[PDB]
Amino acid sequence: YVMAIDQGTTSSRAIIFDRNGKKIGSSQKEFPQYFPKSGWVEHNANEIWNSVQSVIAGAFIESGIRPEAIAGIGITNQRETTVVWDKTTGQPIANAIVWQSRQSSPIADQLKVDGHTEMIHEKTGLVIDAYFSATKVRWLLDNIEGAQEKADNGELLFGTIDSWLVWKLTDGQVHVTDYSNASRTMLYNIHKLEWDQEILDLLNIPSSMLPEVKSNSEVYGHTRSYHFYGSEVPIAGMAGDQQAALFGQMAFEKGMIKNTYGTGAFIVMNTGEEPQLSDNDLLTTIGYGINGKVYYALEGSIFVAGSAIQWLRDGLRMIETSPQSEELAAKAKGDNEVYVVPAFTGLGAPYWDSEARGAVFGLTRGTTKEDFVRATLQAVAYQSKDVIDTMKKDSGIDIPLLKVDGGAAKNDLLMQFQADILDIDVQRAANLETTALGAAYLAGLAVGFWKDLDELKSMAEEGQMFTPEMPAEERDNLYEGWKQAVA
Amino acid sequence: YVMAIDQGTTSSRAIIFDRNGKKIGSSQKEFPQYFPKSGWVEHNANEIWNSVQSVIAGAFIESGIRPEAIAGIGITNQRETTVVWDKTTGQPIANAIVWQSRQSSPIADQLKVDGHTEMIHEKTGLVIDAYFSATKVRWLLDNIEGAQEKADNGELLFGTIDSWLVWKLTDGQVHVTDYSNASRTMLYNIHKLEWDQEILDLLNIPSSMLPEVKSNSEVYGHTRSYHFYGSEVPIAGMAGDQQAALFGQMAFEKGMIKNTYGTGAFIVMNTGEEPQLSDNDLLTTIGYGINGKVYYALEGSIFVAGSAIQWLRDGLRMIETSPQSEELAAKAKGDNEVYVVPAFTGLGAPYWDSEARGAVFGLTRGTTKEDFVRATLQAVAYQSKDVIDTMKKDSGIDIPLLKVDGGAAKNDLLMQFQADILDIDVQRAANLETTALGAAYLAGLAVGFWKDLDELKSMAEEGQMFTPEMPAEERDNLYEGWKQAVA
Repeated sequence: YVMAIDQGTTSSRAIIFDRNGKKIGSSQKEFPQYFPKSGWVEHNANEIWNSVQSVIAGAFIESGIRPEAIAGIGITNQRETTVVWDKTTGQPIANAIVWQSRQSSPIADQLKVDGHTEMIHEKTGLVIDAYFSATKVRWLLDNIEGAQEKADNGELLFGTIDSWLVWKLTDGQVHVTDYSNASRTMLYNIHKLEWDQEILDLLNIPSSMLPEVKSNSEVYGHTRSYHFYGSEVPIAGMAGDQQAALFGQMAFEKGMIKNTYGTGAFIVMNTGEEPQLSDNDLLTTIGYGINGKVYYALEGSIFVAGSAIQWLRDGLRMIETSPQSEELAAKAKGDNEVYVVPAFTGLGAPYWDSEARGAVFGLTRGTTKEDFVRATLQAVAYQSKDVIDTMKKDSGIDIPLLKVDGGAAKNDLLMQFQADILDIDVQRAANLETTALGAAYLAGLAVGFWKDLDELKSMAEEGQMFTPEMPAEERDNLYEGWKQAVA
Repeated sequence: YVMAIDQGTTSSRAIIFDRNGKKIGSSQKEFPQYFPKSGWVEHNANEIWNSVQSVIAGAFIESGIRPEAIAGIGITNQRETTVVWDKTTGQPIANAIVWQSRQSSPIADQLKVDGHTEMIHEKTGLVIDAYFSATKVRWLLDNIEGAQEKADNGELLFGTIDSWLVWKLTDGQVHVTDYSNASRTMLYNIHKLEWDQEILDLLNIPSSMLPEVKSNSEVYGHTRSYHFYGSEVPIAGMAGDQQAALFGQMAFEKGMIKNTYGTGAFIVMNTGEEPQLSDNDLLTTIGYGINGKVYYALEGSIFVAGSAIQWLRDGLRMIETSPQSEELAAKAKGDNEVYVVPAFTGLGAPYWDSEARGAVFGLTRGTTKEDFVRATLQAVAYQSKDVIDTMKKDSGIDIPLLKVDGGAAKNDLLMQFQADILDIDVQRAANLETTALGAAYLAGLAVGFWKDLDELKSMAEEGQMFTPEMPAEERDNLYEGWKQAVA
């Protein structure tokens, strides 16, 4: 079978996808997110492992076949979260920073300033955007537990979620990572995919606790046991949610583009083997195509998206449930200038805002009780529009009927109020969570389970496009709001 | 460190142990008691299982350290609960008909009035009641289409709740059923300690694929390949939880009684070496003491006596948010003529006869429409009396010393109510859900560790014996009302 497991940020979803693109489980658990002072959000490794176990072994709902035929494992874990654990005492005495809280601003700003600030960006593409894993580490391993000297002798070996789940999965393993997530961690690099020492040696310790990385289909078993081969069933995938979605959605050819609006609005393309970067405030990333090999591509720079939606329900309830967007909200015309950019800690986009926390905007009396709700629906799609519109202006590659998916993306209406200004169609792949399948496939590419990428092509469904509407000759009229009331 | 866990009830939490003997509280994990309809509680096993999955390994997070310095892990689970698989294939024939169920009654027609039941009173020591695991199995057996052919071939397999918990852990190479579930399982004659092949012939039931009488007090796990594990991991057996509670307290000496609640009302105690078949309703089940051997005991528990939060919340939505129970449903008076007899799906209790439909009856006039809180609460005492009193009157020797260690009553009302209503102060403890606690102390004895007991109970600081008070002598009023309002 295929154990297409997902993780989002904590939202443990996905199950044992029964080979032929089918389902047999209802794994959906969103653990209680915490919001400390200001925006110092960070869920302890405890919450990570406790939830992961529920999906891993828990995925056995209907198709509970023993290790004798499961396989096809492809962990679609989260990404950028740098967790730690104490090897000597054997018990983790700390928390885990999250990729959605710019709690790094306190310190990172005093070190950049001079030339080296742009140094990384003007050449690579990425930029030290505070919450970028490595940068966050410069604070973590200091205030929490006084033992600087101990940090020299390993002590609390650091590593991303990948290096975490694997390490303490069953017990015994090596600090592994993967290319896809690697670049994001900033310790590695897109134009390197290897362990860049030199600069990194500035994180209090000279790269002492260096995580390992994996290249292609890391189809591998474990170190659990106790003199017996147990909880040592095969595996792969081991990649970030958004990264798995990238190649998973049949993206194995030129010009293949997608979209996945959920906790984050990440769009990735397929530029063959060209590590390029869009000088217009855009980042860099990797991709896949043709045969089982790593390609290169660009992405969209977003901090968060579906956070605004998860926010009100756990505060300004009102409507109780978030899916209301599909129901009592449709005939409500549209947002109407209230562009509430999901700014919990910083904004994101080409503008970043390393100090701006919170962004109400849309100062209009319309903001009554049930008003705030639809604001996010509109905003998220438009947030995608921000990078989309600017992208064509440089690359020149026009975007066709792109593929879209995601838990939050389930709102049919979201597709309509998005493609509008772009004047084109979109097609949602016949699969609510196609993301899980991507990383999952990377297990069969070893034991001769899967021949090669060229096979799935014959089975697809693209008859899910929305009919273009006549009313639109003005579109950018709203667009102007992006160039107003925000700075 | 050491690990002991519960399963079923309402919350399959996990309670991890530490150095010497310390419990790091309970984690907070819960999953609804999934049920189809009516008394046909075909409760999905995988549902309650998913919660248990993290409980197996993820729960370790409390103590911090993982499976690399552990001991015997004792398991307590809801008894009965038949579950049938496809030999080694995870895909069940249907699902699990849990301990709380009644649907075999109308089927047992061609059995009860056939004379071949009188011996059951001396052999297994039972009476005519649908509340018997074996009957539920025989029910499902004589229910599924063409299941007869599927039987002989070797496709379907006989089993109960005891297997699954271990099954998924073993790797699927285990089919156990601890002797503890005998008696309740009609086809598990206590006088024989083994399955009764006799009746099987009546329905042409194979005497082949039957579970194995396993252990509870020590490691085990399960084998697939020779030696191996297969995700096996050292397990430390299983046992019916609201039976095991008998051992959770020193109900060994002739002068100590206990009381389990769990989800409703479960009273049981060790009787002695020889089958004391005292015609008084209470049936005979397996029980032991210092010497972990097969001995005799009396029991005749009830499905539930008044599941407050459950029905009040998910049923009437009166208390809304669970905390609100003790918060409001225990302050200014209560009950008043109200006599609600628990018997939604099944009856149980000395009534036995399912025909006695229990529900809300003795309602007073002038009661505001929104009047439902002190129902189940007050009702508990009335039913608990019908089971605890019978036990005392059976033996003759009335014992004032009733201590509770079955949790459930988180609302202090029971202590500050149930006590004076019967004058005997039902004494509490610190750790409410002692049922799970007593699980790890079992496995330890075999491994020496604590050697026996003596000091181990140095944490049973009950504070003070709640002194019985004068304002209680008036309760017989409603008692002589209850002994009439029910038919």
